[PDB]
Amino acid sequence: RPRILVPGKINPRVLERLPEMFETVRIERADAALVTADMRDVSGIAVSGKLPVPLMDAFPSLEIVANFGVGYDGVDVSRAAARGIVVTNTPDVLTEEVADTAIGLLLNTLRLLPQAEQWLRQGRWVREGAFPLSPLSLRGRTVGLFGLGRIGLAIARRLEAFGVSIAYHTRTPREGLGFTYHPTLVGMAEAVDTLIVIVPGTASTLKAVNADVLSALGPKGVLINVGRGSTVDEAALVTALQNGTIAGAGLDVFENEPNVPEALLSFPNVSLLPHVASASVVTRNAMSDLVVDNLKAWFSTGEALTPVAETPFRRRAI
Amino acid sequence: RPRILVPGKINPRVLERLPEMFETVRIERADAALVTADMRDVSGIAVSGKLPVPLMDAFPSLEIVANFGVGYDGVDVSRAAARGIVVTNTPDVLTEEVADTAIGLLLNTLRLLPQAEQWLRQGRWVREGAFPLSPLSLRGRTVGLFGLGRIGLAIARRLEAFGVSIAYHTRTPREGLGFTYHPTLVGMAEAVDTLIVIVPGTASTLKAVNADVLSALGPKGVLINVGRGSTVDEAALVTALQNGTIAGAGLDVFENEPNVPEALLSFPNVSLLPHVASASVVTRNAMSDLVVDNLKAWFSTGEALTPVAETPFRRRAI
Ligand SMILES: Nc1ncnc2c1ncn2[C@@H]1O[C@H](COP(=O)(O)OP(=O)(O)OC[C@H]2O[C@@H](O)[C@H](O)[C@@H]2O)[C@@H](O)[C@H]1OP(=O)(O)O
Ligand SMILES: Nc1ncnc2c1ncn2[C@@H]1O[C@H](COP(=O)(O)OP(=O)(O)OC[C@H]2O[C@@H](O)[C@H](O)[C@@H]2O)[C@@H](O)[C@H]1OP(=O)(O)O
Ligand SMILES: [Cl-]
Ligand SMILES: [Cl-]
Ligand SMILES: [Cl-]
Repeated sequence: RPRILVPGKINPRVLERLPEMFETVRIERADAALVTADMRDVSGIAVSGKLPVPLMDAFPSLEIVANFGVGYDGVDVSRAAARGIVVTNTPDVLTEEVADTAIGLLLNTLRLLPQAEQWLRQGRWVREGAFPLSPLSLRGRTVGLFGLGRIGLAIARRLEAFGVSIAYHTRTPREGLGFTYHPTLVGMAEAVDTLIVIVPGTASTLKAVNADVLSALGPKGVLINVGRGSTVDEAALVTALQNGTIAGAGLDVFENEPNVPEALLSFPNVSLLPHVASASVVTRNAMSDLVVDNLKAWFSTGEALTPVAETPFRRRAI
Repeated sequence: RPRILVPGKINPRVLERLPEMFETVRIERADAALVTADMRDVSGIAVSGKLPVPLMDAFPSLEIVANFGVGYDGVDVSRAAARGIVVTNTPDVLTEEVADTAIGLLLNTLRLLPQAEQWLRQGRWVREGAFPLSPLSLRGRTVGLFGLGRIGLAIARRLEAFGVSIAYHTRTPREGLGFTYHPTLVGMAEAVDTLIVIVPGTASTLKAVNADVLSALGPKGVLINVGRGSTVDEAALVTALQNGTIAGAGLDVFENEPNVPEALLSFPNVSLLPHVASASVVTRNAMSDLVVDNLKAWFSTGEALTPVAETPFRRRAI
């Protein structure tokens, strides 16, 4: 039985299923200092969140890192690729759930539904009367998708049924789609009033949503981020909201989670979520299964189910 | 200039636009006791909410009641029809908005987005970690629409794009629709796990969503009400939530607004909104305009724009 390390917290469903084929080794945090000599025969890792390189490099027989999540920016994939270590993620099983969350965050940002519920709950409806009318609406809006992969496309499909115009920006266009392609992010922003960020947390997208992009978005502009916090210049966003450069924002992700800058918490036109895009029991169970099934497919057939693009590897064993 | 009474609160856009053709007479509440002899020449009423019969019957020359809202259950239309008084409402201009709100409420109910935002705002994400996973999801659900007019149909169109099965219940079916028709409410409730109420507040629909309907809905059942509060047996709903007879509920409307029963406020699996379905500036402006435009069309051409089905009348100038 190959020995699989699980560092820090993970969904119990992963832990429950590992014993189908593996021996599990647990450490309470993703920290190289917790590794003992008895753990040097570890062949795989299952992890949610950050995998620091020194921890990854504590294991000479490491073959595979199974990442819990579609995003795998916590794993140093360049260093894993250099060591011949396959990295897997969890795409597809969460696509529709993340897309639903995106829509719910957008509607909450535009229509202030969470604030309206607080108004009611605080007893305000009875004595101060109706919750104020939301200055914004989805009606008449034009939505620009920054990124348009499996999730971006699922969001667009939902948006078509709400009667809004859809545009998108990607490095290279997609043939056979009726949505307006924009070759630049800034160009798309000028054209639209609602910008939904749904790209990976890469070097290429770092602070891509910046002062200029927000300024082009305009004074009715709404920013929704369900991608990675690093993609938005958090300082420029705060300034833009302060100045009324844009009208509102809804954020599921932040530069340095779980910390959210105090200035963002003060705005009445902002909706904030603690990275809940895939966070339902059913979808996290499917994600858990895919982490485990990837490990099982690797060790039993030598082919992972959902290796990442940087590591299209096949298992070599003596 | 015909004289139009506006009793109680209404959107200022109505009051701003009435002078295009009319003289406005205001009373601070919809109460017959505030009517003075100088007001007996009133020809029309523009009103939001309840029009008590004694107030309506204070005016011998009353020709038209222009209701602010698609719902006109606050107006006694039988008594208006018996007096030859035309009644108008505000359909169409709010259909998409109310449909968006319905979806947002459904997502918030299922995924607990407002609670998750509280968890963040209260500092829990930093201190305790991740918000707990939502036991429910929209994934794999089957939605039954109770009512399927302009708004019901707009909600269904959104839902198709979320990949869920759609069913409906109405008194008579609709030809040329791919959704499963159910001849009974209880029968639909058996077949589905998510029930969206979107019918008028009539005698026919009074307490239609009762103990039996909820029981058939089942232990994964979610009730969404964006119609009228009177349609749901509020006592049976409270009991059903207490017993775990159903899994959750989301409510925009209540039996006796703006009062909400304390028991509904205690449940962690319930989302509550203070009747905000149409409550954006842009949509309420369009509603305001339609109230006024109805009055203008009546007095200038003798034909209202959106008379209700019970009063297909044309003006006779006495
Ligand atoms: N520098 C960039 N500029 C513009 N678009 C970018 C850039 N880098 C990537 N994308 C797009 O992001 C999209 C990502 O789609 P998928 O790989 O299918 O992933 P999925 O939609 O499931 O998730 C995207 C992200 O959603 C987040 O939860 C997580 O961090 C994850 O990386 C593609 O359309 C991808 O399109 P393309 O490869 O650029 O044509
Ligand atoms: N007793 C009943 N049992 C079952 N369904 C009922 C019953 N009464 C009415 N409905 C349905 O409700 C729908 C109403 O459609 P609309 O008249 O076009 O109204 P809309 O969709 O704009 O608004 C419905 C209600 O949405 C509420 O916010 C507001 O109070 C308003 O009365 C139709 O499908 C109408 O269908 P039908 O006339 O019963 O075939
Ligand atoms: Cl989890
Ligand atoms: Cl994510
Ligand atoms: Cl209003």
